[PDB]
Amino acid sequence: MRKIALFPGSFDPMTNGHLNLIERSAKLFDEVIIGVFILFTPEEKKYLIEEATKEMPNVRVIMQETQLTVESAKSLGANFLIRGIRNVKDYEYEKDIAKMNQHLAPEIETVFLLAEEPYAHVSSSLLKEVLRFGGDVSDYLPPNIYHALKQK
Amino acid sequence: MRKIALFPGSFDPMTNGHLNLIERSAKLFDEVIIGVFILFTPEEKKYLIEEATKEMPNVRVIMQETQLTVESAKSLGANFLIRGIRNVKDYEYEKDIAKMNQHLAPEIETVFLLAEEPYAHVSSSLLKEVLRFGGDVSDYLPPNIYHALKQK
Amino acid sequence: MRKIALFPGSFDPMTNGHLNLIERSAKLFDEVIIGVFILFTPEEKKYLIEEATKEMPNVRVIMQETQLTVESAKSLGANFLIRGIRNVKDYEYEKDIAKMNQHLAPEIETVFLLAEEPYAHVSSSLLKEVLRFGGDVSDYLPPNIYHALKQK
Amino acid sequence: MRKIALFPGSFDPMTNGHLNLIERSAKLFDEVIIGVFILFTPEEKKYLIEEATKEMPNVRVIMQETQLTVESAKSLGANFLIRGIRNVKDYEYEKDIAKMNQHLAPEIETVFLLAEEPYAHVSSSLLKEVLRFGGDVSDYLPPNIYHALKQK
Amino acid sequence: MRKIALFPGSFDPMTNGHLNLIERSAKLFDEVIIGVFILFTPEEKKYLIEEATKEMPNVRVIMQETQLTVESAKSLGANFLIRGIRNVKDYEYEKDIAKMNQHLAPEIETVFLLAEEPYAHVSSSLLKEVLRFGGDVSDYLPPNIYHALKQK
Amino acid sequence: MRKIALFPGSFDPMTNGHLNLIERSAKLFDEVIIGVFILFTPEEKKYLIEEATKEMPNVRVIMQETQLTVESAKSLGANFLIRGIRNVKDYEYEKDIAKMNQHLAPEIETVFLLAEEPYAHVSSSLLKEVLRFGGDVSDYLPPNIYHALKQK
Repeated sequence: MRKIALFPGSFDPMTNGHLNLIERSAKLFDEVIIGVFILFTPEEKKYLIEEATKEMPNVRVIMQETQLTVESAKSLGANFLIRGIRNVKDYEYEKDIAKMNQHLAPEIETVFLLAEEPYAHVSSSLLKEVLRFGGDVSDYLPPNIYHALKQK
Repeated sequence: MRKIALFPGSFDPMTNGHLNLIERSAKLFDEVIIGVFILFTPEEKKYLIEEATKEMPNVRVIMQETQLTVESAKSLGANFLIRGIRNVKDYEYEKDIAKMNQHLAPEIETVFLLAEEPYAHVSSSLLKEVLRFGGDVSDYLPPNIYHALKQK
Repeated sequence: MRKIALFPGSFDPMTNGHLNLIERSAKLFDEVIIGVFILFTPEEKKYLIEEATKEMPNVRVIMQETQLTVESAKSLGANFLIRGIRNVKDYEYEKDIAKMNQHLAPEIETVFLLAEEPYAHVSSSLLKEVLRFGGDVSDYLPPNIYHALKQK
Repeated sequence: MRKIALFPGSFDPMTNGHLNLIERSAKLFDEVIIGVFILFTPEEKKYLIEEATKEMPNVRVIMQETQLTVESAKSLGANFLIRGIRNVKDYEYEKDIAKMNQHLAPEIETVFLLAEEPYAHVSSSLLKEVLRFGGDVSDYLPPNIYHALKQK
Repeated sequence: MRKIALFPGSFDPMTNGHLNLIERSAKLFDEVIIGVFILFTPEEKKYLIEEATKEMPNVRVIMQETQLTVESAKSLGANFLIRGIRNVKDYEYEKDIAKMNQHLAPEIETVFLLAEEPYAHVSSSLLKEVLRFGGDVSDYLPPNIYHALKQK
Repeated sequence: MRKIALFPGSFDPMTNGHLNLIERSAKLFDEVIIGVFILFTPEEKKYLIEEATKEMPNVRVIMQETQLTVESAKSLGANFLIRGIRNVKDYEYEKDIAKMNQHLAPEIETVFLLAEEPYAHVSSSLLKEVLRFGGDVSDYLPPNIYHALKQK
């Protein structure tokens, strides 16, 4: 029986950090579902994220109208949530979310991987602020996502 | 003489973690005043909080117009501020508030209790997020506050 | 991959926390090896762990001469290491170990689980302090390791 | 590198903690440029900081329309950014900004000074809260800035 | 509960940070016991700490053989434990001790004060290093403990 | 004040982390002293570190016997101490040192640089623990130091 992980996010944008963690968890799980919780209509973000993840066969992308993460995993048979931790702040934020999800769905297990060094300082909020003032963050974004994003 | 503590807060909603701090507080001070700094009306929160804290003879609810916490404790003869710490983030935030409060009113002592480990992950903002999607957090709310909540 | 994990440790003593993390990880991996790195002889240590972990079919105990954890994982065919994080201190210390281990053996993934609430304050060092002053920490140790510790 | 530092921030208001970091900065660099990024008009803000820092011949003030800090530093010929760290939250936040700025302009160094401990708890967020309820925070503000805050 | 608190410690040396927390505690509790857990003589330590605290009438010093703190409290009739927190590492360490103590003796409450910022960086281990090298840390020690120290 | 900095350490071994901070500080100060506070004799250490830093005309290497860092600074004519911060543990530990040093020698300024992220997880204790089990941490040492080390 499959070990299935949901990797939830708003992926606004998907960064090479997300890709990195996705790549690594595809090795750890039978499958990984990227739940994009809904600049781009759902099926544009879906397009980009499938484009970006195309070379990984056990990885699928699903739009999810906003709801309880654990409800979305239950309805997909995902008994695992997979999250990254990049710093102390991230640790405590993720940890509160995991204790809450454990109360809500005790049979679902949150699993953590640490962010890799080139990406540990990268969050979409700082990315977006830098995108907004024109800075070159092209090293932090999958190329499809960078090219799609010039239409600003 | 009486040692009186003010326990300031929003209590939006009051949680079982708030209640646990109040119960532990009530063994430490002669009186605890729950100061509700102002969903519901003033009169409503007042009743609800009173209802939840009714088993505790030395605890009372005094609704407060938004002002400096120290000005409010001064006006009640509360020479102690009582607060909870549940994590490092909360630790550094309460810390800054205590030092500001000490510069404002050096005769007033801030006292801290650590959250009990069942509630150490509970924030009013996370609890509200779960409630809005219909998750069951009834075990983190006073029964009467859980009812008044469903009811609205 | 196929999914075998080494859970390294000194297990002096093994706690209910260790046990908890073993149980959760036996659900994620095909096999999990408990690597006890070296007042019991190792053989006594090995028997006690096995005895505590016996109801778990995909769990194996192995004694290891003190060596590089990654080399030990390589011998056993473990392509994962599994670790617990109980607090910020533990987070930064595991993180340095995981980054080093990944410099040494980049094909091995370190995967993390958060300590659950009852055991988040429990370390073997605090536990040994209590044990040495006669404190009752029997709720924190598996029953056979507690009875065994009494006879010693 | 030339010893020319940019000290960026919004200085609304400028505090004694800002002034202290500027004072210690002026002992370290040949030139320190205070970069004000934009109730107090910018023409006013410039004047107050100029006034507050008049005693330091190697310090000057420039208002910057908001842009990437590395680009403002480039334009002014600064090869150093100086920042202050007042707590763990402030450290992890500045570290991210620093690592991003190094990605954008790896030839600019970020240099850090710790807050002097009388101002380690002071942030404009907190200060402004206290001011607006009329608490006396006069000790945290250069007199010129304070005397000008009153006529609002 | 009766407002009787144990402030435990090795007090080697006792600092002005320790005095500061004792002064603050003596405003809250009917009785504050300084539990000195046992090179000055035990007899010497007792006199030294007694002379430092003499200005406070609801304080008393008791030497104690090393043992579980909650057993010492229970013997002396203390219902509260008073500790100080000076930083994040101190916070996580005291938190673990408090939870363990809560397990051993749930009727005893641990109460926390935050170090006054002048003493936030002062730890006996740091202090002892400086003393060993002859640095002047007279500001950080009750003058009587300092005079006594110059002797030995 | 004169741009003369002491970079204090035991440099056992000096790592590429250290070398990175000396290279960046060599851009900021007129003179950087590597202060080596005392496997290798002092003069062996001296020649290894001089050889590792020889391409910087404004760097020099001075052995010191263990003593208060700030009087070492004062003896050598340094006005600044330069340190690196790699993580939260390290930030709290350096902060206390810097605050004590400021007490002892208020005219000496401590200045911080953040660890560059390939070495952010590298410490003396962890490097030596790996070296003693045979691991290849050659990317982490100046090549001359690593060679000299493989001969002992």
